Amino acid sequence: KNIESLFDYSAGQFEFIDHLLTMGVGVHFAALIFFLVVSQFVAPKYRIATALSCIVMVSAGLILNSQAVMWTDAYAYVDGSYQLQDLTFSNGYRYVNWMATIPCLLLQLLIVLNLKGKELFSTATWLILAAWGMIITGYVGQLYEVDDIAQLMIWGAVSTAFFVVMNWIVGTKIFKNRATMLGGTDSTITKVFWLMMFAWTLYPIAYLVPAFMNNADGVVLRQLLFTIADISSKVIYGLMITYIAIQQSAAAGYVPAQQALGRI
Ligand SMILES: *C\C=C(C)/C=C/C=C(C)/C=C/C1=C(C)CCCC1(C)C
Ligand SMILES: CCCCCCCC/C=C\CCCCCCCC(=O)O
Ligand SMILES: CCCCCCCC/C=C\CCCCCCCC(=O)O
Ligand SMILES: [Cl-]
Ligand SMILES: [Cl-]
Repeated sequence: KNIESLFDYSAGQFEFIDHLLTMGVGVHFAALIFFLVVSQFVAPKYRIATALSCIVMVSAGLILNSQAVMWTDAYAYVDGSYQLQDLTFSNGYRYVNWMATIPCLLLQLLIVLNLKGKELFSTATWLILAAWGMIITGYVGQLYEVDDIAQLMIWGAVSTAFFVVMNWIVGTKIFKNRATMLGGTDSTITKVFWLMMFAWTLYPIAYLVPAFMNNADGVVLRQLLFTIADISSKVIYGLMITYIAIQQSAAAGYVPAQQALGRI
């Protein structure tokens, strides 16, 4: 039901997707190690944000490594190409974790914005349903990525609508709460928001890849877009949310944050 299943692969195409995914694993688990070690410099009121990037990290990676292994399971080298065998490879599983990981990353953004209590809980609920809305219509969407390109695109459209709207909540909260942020980070947070615009927009582009390059090289460009967008949405975004928590913690008098910064 997916375009991955339609083609045999050259050894070059096949090895590259394997390395892409394996390199993702590497990055997401090496990153996991970092937020873990620097969590001790983050003040108690921001420490969940870093914590939540650990979880993002172990969620991508788990999925990624599983995709890696389903890739070599599904295909074998037959008559000079890599050909599909008894098992299948799908990206089905990548949408499912975005059900899981997006809240996390929206939540860690909200936490560094200094949202508290009912505005935290309420913002958090709308966004989580908003992004849930986006993922699930696109998830259904890609189900017809071979059979019925009409649905992918209408399902796409329904899902972008969800994207636009979630994007709007987010940025309202970012520029609404900009002034609350300590230690320079009101400038930083606006770079965060644009980074999100960039990375998030790469996934729907992977989404459309079938309608505009339905062939084995589009399969490869899809996984390329995913790695870029995952690295950008998950890890680097993580990196940047952490910088913001450390700096606010030290601006707010958390001495191990003042010592970690001053130590560099
Ligand atoms: C790992 C983190 C993130 C933020 C993944 C985000 C995924 C999207 C922004 C996907 C958006 C899509 C849309 C808008 C339309 C077609 C189907 C998608 C869900 C891929
Ligand atoms: C900021 C995100 C960076 C993500 C790193 C991704 C690594 C990709 C780097 C170089 C791509 C060029 C490699 C050539 C593709 C070979 C094509 C083929 O085998 O058919
Ligand atoms: C194992 C798969 C192939 C990759 C090999 C792993 C080599 C790791 C290279 C960097 C991974 C990205 C994590 C970036 C470091 C975070 C610490 C920091 O700079 O703040
Ligand atoms: Cl605190
Ligand atoms: Cl994820």
